[PDB]
Amino acid sequence: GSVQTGIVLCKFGALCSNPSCPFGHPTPANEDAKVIDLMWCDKNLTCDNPECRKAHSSLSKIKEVKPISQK
Ligand SMILES: [Zn+2]
Ligand SMILES: [Zn+2]
Repeated sequence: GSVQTGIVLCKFGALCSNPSCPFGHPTPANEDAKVIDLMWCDKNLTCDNPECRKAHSSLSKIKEVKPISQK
C-alpha cells in the first residue's frame, strides 16, 4: 500500500456476502448509515447504535453466516 493507514473500507459494505472478511463495513444496527469515518469502532459486530458510521467487520456475521459466489 501507498500509506501506512492500516484501515480499508469494502466495495459492498452492508451487502458484503462473507462473515469473516477483514475489511471495513458500517454499523450492524443500521445498513443505511454509510461509512464516513475511517476508524475501527469499539463494539464492532455488537455496536447497537443505528446512527454510527465507522469501520466494522462484515454484517454477514449477524445477517447470513453462509457465503455464496464468494463460494
Ligand atoms: Zn467485505
Ligand atoms: Zn460503531
